[PDB]
Amino acid sequence: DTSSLMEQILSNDNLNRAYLQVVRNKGAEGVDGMKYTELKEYLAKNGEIIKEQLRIRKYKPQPVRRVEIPKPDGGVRNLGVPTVTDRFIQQAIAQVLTPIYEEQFHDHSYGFRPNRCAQQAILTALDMMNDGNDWIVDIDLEKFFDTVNHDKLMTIIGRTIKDGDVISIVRKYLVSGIMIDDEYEDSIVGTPQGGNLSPLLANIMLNELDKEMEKRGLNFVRYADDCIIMVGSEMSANRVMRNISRFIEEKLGLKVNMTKSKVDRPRGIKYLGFGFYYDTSAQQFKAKPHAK
Amino acid sequence: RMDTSSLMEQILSNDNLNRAYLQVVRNKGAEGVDGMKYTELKEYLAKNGEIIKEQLRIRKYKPQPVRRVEIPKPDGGVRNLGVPTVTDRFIQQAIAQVLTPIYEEQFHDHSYGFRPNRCAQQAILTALDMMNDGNDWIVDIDLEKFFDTVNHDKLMTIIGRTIKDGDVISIVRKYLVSGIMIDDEYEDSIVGTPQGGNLSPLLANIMLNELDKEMEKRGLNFVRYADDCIIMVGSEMSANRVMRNISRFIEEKLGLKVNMTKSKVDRPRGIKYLGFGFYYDTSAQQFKAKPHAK
Ligand SMILES: [K+]
Ligand SMILES: [K+]
Repeated sequence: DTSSLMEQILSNDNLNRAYLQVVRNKGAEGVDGMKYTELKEYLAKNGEIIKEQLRIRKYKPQPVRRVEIPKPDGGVRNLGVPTVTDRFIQQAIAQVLTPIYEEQFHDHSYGFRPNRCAQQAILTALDMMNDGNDWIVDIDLEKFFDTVNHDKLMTIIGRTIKDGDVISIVRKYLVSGIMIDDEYEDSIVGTPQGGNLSPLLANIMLNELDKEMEKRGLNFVRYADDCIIMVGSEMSANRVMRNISRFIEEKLGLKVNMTKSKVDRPRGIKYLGFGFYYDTSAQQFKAKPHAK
Repeated sequence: RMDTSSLMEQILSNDNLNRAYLQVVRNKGAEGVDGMKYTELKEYLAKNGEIIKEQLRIRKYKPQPVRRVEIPKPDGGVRNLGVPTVTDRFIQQAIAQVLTPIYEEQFHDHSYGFRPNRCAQQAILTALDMMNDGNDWIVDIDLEKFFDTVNHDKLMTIIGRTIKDGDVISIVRKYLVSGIMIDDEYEDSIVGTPQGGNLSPLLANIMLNELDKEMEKRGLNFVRYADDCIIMVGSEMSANRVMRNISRFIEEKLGLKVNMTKSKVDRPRGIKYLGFGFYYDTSAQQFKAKPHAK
């Protein structure tokens, strides 16, 4: 029964934990200019007003603040920073939804999940490669929150979450522009900015991909919207590339960049900041940070 | 549940030995001093497996010395490995398969090295949370290499508190003398199967678990990966106190060796740990980590 989750989200126990986490996470200000050091006093004054607005679906998230971060290669990393109030509410929601979805998620999904990290994905993939599955299908997706259809995503979420008050606020956060901090691509470890709820939502939809791959008996790892599939031959890899790309676009409504997607051997793959090499003493593929 | 006074027969069971064989073949690796390739182990065991089992039962099995192997590091320089023969990797794995589940239930949640489903990045994440809670004076004790310095009697005494099977104690001690060691390629940010590590890292964790318990008793915030520990403290004064107290415990109680010149108290930006450095992200107002220059 998921029809009455809002009061769990709004319980004093859950909100106190969310507050403490958000202040621990610090982070830049959102569009309202409020610093994380101001949240305590703000909630002392306005917390009951905010809870009331959420209960009646009259709370309006602020748009995320768009920040551009220079990349080492001359590109730009885009971040969407929620206000600290919205980080708090997002964290409160995620604390309740995370345990629900942890029961559904696949063991080879590693991104933005409790006690999981990029290095675990790498080690799982290496074990598959060293078992002979060293033709890699590297499907490149356009940014999840730039391309996902909100109606499709909310429909998937609603298969589990029956509480319409929670559905309503989650949709409003999609509209506000929440997104995935991709600094892990540069081998960075640490708290993502603006990531209390968006990565979970992406994992809910991409769990459908995990289930399709599992139905096909495929060897894969996934970290948010970045998946690699380990296959035993070039011919099979090309078939997998075609079949899974079609599934992603047709069933999930996401966009595959076919130019950036490729079939290659491990030495050609860059994944989660790592490259791969064959250790000729161990007789094993291994991984290490790729040049940036 | 197994009986810790009667573990040798569990180690030597068909099921355990088949699993150990499978894992050693999956791990591949270089040959030891006998020149035996991992693909030759099965035929060797078809002929000699029952002989080896019987030798182990009477404490007459003789481990071969590890082979010293020098290989390139990806970024320059050389890494030195001590490679057991594939037979010894097999027996080591068979022992470890029985000891690991016992010790996994004793170990501390902030120990991350050479343990199932754990990795260096988890240690980094835990440390970053401690740093960002204000514990940004880092006690960085540098230990000389564990297997170059550990006192065998002290180690076997600790093991024997749990493992009451004298035949297991006997073979573990012989593997110490054979030169088993810890592949340190994680220091270069490498992820993948270590060489020569089926038993040695577990033994190091058994001893260093004594340190973890002491640090936990003292309420300290730490992470540890094999013999590489950092401790996160709230002030320089407290860090100097922790440095003094914990270094003394390591040397006096565990008999390990601190390197005076390389142990220090520093802030995160001066720490290199498991291939990572630490930095202050000005936008996030937080410490984060990324691979340090190699
Ligand atoms: K990919
Ligand atoms: K250290």
